[PDB]
Amino acid sequence: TGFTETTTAYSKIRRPLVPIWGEFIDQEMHKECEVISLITAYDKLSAYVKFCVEDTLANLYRGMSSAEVPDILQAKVMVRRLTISIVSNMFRYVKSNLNPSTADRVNDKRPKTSFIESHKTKQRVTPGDIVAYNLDALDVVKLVHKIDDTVPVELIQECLDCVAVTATKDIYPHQILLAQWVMHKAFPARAFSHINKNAVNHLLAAAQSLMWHWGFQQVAVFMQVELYYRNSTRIQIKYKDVMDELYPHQRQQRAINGVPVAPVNIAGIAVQSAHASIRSSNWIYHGPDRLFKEAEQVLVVPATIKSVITELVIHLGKLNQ
Amino acid sequence: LKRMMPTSYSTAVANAGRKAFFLNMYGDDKIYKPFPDIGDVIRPDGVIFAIRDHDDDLAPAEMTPRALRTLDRTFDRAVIGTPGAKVIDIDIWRDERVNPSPTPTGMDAQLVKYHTHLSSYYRELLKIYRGLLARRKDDLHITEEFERLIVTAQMFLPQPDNVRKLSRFYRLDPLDEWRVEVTYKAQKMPA
Amino acid sequence: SEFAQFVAQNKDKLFPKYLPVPSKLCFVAESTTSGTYLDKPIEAAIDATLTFASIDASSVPLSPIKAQNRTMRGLRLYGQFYEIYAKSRIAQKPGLARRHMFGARLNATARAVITSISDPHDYDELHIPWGVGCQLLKYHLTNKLKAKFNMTTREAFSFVYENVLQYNQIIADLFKELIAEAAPYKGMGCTFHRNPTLQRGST
Amino acid sequence: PDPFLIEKIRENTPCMNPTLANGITVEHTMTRDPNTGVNMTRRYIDSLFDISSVLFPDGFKYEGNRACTPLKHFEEITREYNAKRIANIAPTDMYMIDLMFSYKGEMLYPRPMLLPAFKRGNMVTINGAKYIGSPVLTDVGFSVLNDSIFIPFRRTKLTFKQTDHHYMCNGQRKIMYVIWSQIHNEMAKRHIESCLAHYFFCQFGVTQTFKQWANVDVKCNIYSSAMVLVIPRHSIFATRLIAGFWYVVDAFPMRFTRPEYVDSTNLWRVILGHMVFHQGKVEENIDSHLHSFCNSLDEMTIEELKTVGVNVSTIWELLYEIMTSLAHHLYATDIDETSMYGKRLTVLHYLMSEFNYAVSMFGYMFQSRRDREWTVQELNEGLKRSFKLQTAIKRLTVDHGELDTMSNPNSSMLIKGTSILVTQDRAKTSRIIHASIAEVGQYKNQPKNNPDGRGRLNMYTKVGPTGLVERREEVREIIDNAQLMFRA
Amino acid sequence: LLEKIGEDWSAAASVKTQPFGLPSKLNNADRASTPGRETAIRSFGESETRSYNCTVGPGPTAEILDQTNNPLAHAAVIESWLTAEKPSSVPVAVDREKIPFGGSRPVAMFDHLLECSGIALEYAP
Amino acid sequence: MGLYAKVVDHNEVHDQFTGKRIYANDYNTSNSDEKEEFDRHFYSHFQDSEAIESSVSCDCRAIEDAHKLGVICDICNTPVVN
DNA sequence: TAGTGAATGTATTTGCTATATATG
DNA sequence: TATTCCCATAGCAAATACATTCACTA
Ligand SMILES: [Zn+2]
Repeated sequence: TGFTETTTAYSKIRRPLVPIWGEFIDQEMHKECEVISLITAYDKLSAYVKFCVEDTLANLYRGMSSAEVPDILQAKVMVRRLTISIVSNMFRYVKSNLNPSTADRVNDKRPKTSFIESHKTKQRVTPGDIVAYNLDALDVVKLVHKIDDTVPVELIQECLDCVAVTATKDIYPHQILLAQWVMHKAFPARAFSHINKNAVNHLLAAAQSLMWHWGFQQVAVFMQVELYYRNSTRIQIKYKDVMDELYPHQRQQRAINGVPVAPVNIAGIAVQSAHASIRSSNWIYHGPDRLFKEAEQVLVVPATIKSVITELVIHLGKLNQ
Repeated sequence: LKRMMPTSYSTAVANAGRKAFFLNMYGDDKIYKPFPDIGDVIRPDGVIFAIRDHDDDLAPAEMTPRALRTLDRTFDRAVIGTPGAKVIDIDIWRDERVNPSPTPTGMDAQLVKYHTHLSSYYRELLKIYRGLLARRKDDLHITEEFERLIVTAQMFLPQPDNVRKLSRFYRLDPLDEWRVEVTYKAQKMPA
Repeated sequence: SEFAQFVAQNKDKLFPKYLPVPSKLCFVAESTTSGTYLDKPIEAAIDATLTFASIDASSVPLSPIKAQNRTMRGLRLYGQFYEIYAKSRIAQKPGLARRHMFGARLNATARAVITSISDPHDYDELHIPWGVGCQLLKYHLTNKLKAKFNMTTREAFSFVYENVLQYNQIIADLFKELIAEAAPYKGMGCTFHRNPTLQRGST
Repeated sequence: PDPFLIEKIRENTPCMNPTLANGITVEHTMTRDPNTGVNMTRRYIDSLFDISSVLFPDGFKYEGNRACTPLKHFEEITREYNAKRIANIAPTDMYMIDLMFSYKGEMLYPRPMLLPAFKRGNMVTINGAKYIGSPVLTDVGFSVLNDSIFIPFRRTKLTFKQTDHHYMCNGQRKIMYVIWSQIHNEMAKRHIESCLAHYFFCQFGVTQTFKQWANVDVKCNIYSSAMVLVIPRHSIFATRLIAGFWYVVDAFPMRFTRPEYVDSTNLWRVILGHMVFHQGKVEENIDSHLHSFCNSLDEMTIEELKTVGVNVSTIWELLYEIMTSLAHHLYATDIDETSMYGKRLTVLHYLMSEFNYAVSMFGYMFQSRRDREWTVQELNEGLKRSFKLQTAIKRLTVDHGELDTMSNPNSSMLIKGTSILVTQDRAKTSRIIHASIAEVGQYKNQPKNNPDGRGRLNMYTKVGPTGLVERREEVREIIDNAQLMFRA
Repeated sequence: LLEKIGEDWSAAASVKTQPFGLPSKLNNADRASTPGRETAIRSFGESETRSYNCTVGPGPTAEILDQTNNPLAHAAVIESWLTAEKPSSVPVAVDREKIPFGGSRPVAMFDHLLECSGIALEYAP
Repeated sequence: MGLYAKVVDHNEVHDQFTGKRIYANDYNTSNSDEKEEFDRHFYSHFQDSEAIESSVSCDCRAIEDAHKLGVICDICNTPVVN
């Protein structure tokens, strides 16, 4: 019922300045105030609008101060109503504009429970359990022998000697991912985001010793390092059969043009995530000196670390059957 | 006191899907069985089922066959009932218009088995009414109980592809892909 | 006389140049499937803060008279908020003062029905049920399990929660060891409360 | 036990009334007519629109209600909004009906509506929770509490009180009671209270008021203030009329400058409006108010008063009998407040209150816009604005005192099921002894809410077809003898 | 037999808190997450603190409240139990030199609101 | 010797405050970009009825790792606190 | 050199705004 | 833990599905 000519702002309606105002409007909120700012009856209208508004929470939550509401409503009335009894029309327009999905409501909360206890959003982890796991992570030798009891004490001791030096450095995602994988048989993985830094540094040394014992020196060198200064989640043909046996639960894929797609191995997804993190930056070695020599190794990345990481995951899969 | 034993009936509800998946609480190295069947009993520690959050980067740790059998009290969520109670009924609601389903493969054999039988039960109910409506055009009178039952069947069965899917709710609570309800009975010894 | 003395002594701290907006924790907005819920007494605080913001956000710069008039309206809104908040949220039966400053929901507590010890006994001893003992003494048992049986924290927590609803001989032995280790006291100290609390004896 | 013993025990034991034991809410809401197959609740909806048809513009009709198929029932509750179809799978006991309206022979859009269904034992499931629906023991016709006659209509509720005013007759000061009631609500939104004689003067002329009802030829026995009214030397009703007239006149003497203007009609209306509320608006406003007042006596309320023995056909006849026959209830009541014999077990009047509210407001909209041409689009928007999908059931679990949560640890249906009785005072959220409690209630069953035994229903009570409590003759003498000793 | 067989017993050593840092109430979703109800019990009301302040004394009474109102103090209690040789015979649970009084959340909220209004409660000199 | 009431000096509180100071005067709510930032500092918003699965965080919830406690966020310029 | 899958760009669909006397 | 409903319609933004290309692997 409206008209677009540029007067697009009047297209949903049911005088001399109408074209100029429409063009200015077309060229972020409450733009009527600015167009009114370009340019008694004015005071009478302002008083009437203030009376209409005189007789909320939703306006305040949307950012409309109670002082600014009459001015905005007056600008809307002047632009969208006067340009097209007048008193009754203005009254109805103001009343409609004052109170315009269910999720857009702004309700009043009604608060034996106290007013503070009325807000019922919980944390997910018991505070006492976090304190318990902080102490647990300090028992490195006990934890390592809970996973593989054949690890010599000297190897664990050498790894733990570097904790003090690397305690001043910040920990990076690739370090935590590998520690979570290896240590999960004795230490929960999700606790890594809750334990303090000193607890994490001990676990990083613990996992490094286990990888050293198993024969994965090429990847164990990156557990205790410092930051110096194509992304395909597919599994190589060599290991695809083994990984599907050890991690049978895979992620389903969206069908393309009705054609079904084979599931993607979730364990392969995590391998690529760790592989991408390692090569995202250069690292400075801080770990045991003897381990650095056994890896044929500031710290250069071997061209086949993804294969080594895949074999490490294969070892863990066999160990946790 | 052995002659003054009451019996209690209660229901446990679990939701899985986009946020969490079921754990292997009643199965073995070769079978995935999240919850006991009809006629089974609740295992001695009292856990009926438990769910673990979705996280792909922790798959080599949290998704090993051993980790799926071990319940973590601090970080998982479980529903606990009376140990030794006998499961007598199961009801499952599924949201089939998900592409792709967030459930990992091999974790829904038990869920599908009960849902398939339940769908057949509701499908036959809707078929019976439609046959009656065809024969008795404008002469078909049904009780208020039967009318609400047919409404439930349509809420359960999948919608035709031509129309928008249903967003199922339980009293302002949105359903996930799977909703499981387990009913069990326990006999109490007064002491 | 009192009001004159108050002003004459505190006149140096009654006209500040800055005012602090209350903490983020005071104003809590909860958005749900049926809208966003807010606390009504907070309204004046929101209005007062927005009023000062609108002074520099006006399209036409405000004249000095209009600047003062809007400033006073904002200040009058702050005064309304603090009085109403103290009257409605700090000072009432489920208020901040009477529910959290002079009361609390404590950790390491239990609640159950009571029965009698009619056999020969000491008048100041208590017997707690198995389920209460396992959950109340969770960290006491975890300490013993780690040391005696070389359990990890995850295993100890799993062991305790597993045996809440069933009898376990190992747990029973640890319970006696905990009680016997409270020497020279007869057992573990506790307080028993009966409501309503009027006389010495209800606690 | 010996099988012969049980037969002799059974032979010697009276049986309860199956209507009360099986649940009376079910019998009053879901019972279907054998001829037509439509239940009591739907018939109640039809009766509501019959009494409201007098406010309908010409050409507008109510065509009845129809049962919806489950397919439409499913489609209506899963209607798409904002590209989303919300389905609530929590179990409920609801069924859907359509309300049919026509305008000048053209059928309008049907309005779907949900209604609750009850099962054996007064059981109903609403949004996944189980409830019990109990009857309410209510007075028939009218209720008296304290110098007040409460009369409930389908669209209004009126209370009649008393005041005393002084008038001078033949030079002798006299005191008479003036009956008043508040019938307009902006009067509450606001000293003189609205007198019934003032309403009579607003409707009829003062001379007409006296001659038509009191058969008194009032002129201009001499009655004066404390202007003359003259009556032949050869009633109480006339005395009340005189007292009300002087009660109105004394506090508004400027209006009556000339005596003849007393016999007018517009002046009384102006005074009434100034009591309630500019003269121009006031005169027009009441002319509509008196129009709605003259049509406030619905047919259903007439039948209720007929049982008590009032026999009123127009609202003016009711006011006459309040001033003549029911006046003594204001100061000397002869009805025992603590009795339980002349009462009725009512279900629908409290169950369908929210729907009844919608029907009344729909009729009032037509009254407020009389003498107007109606378009089909306007009528469709009006119907949609009032009769919505969940109009009737939107507050069943909020403030209905006859619906309560169910908690029954055993299989018995009587103990806390069909034996719950709700007093009229607690219908929407004690008293001294009476021998009727032993017959209607359970005087030893004393819950905390009703320690006097009136909160439970005797399962052997005799109840009529419409829910009226009847008397049992085989225990009449023993009940009567105890009542004498209670008050002695 | 009568109902209420006492199956709704509660016992908890550590409970989950709010964003504010105080023990929270239990909803139906968390009711069955544990074999028994792990809810903090309001064992110290205003009336009890009136009685304790007179018999036991204001000193020890403040210690009991602070061990919960201050979440860091509660963390110290758990560590004392776990590291103790005899968990049931700990001399002192909270070392008040390392964690001094003044960390209670309800009191800090009280002081903050009054400070914004422009006043503070202080000891009389 | 009992408790009495004092009067605080607000500008002294302002002077002794530590950290970057945000003034509500420098915010135009009409600009939808500035309204979001204003609501970031004023309200403590909860997007649903779900439990908070985090122990420490910065102001803008960019860091939820307990081992980074004390490190200042680069997006909200807020230290990571418990 | 042949087969395959990730990165990229582009056309299509759909959800999202923005305006439109009256019942103790 | 919160519900008892949401006027119709044209343009836009972002999400989504499909085709194309280049680099890695066999
Ligand atoms: Zn941040």
